[PDB]
Amino acid sequence: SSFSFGGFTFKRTSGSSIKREEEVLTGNLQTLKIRVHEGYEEFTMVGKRATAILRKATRRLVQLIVSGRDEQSIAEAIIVAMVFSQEDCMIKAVRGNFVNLNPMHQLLRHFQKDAKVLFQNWGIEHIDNVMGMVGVLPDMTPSTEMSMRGIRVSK
Ligand SMILES: COP(=O)(OC)c1cnc(N[C@H]2[C@H]3CC[C@H](CC3)[C@@H]2C(=O)O)nc1-c1c[nH]c2ncc(F)cc12
Repeated sequence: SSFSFGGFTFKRTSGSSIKREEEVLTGNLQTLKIRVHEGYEEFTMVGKRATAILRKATRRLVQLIVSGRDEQSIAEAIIVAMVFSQEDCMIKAVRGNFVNLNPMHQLLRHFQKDAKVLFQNWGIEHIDNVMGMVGVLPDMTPSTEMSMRGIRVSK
């Protein structure tokens, strides 16, 4: 019922997903055969320096409420969460850029080396402050009115 990904312990708290094979095309026109998970699911991500709740749908991050102890702790959490989403956005953030050995792990290893194109192409939004949380910009700078799409930073 538990698994591990990118140094974070994932534990599904709700929802279901079925598997289906899909051929995607990274930003560098490289073909990858990923197993796409269909359905809405919620997860706990537990790490040594960061924790998060992650709601996702089929190839879409619905929301990520993350807390951490520093900027790189939140950055690692967000990187893992966005690679886990399986979003076409993230697949296309492979820019430049071939990846050498799981496709999902290839993407994580790639985006762990640097998430600039990743963050920079994810998308930003206005926060309504209805959760009393803080937003995070593509550069990991805090903000009180804007945040990367679906990402919220708690304490
Ligand atoms: C019962 O299996 P699960 O469906 O539910 C817990 C489930 C299991 N293992 C895993 N393990 C995976 C994850 C991610 C990549 C590897 C590293 C950890 C590993 C693998 O794919 O082989 N993932 C899920 C899973 C549920 N939803 C998902 N959405 C997207 C997604 F990339 C995965 C998943």
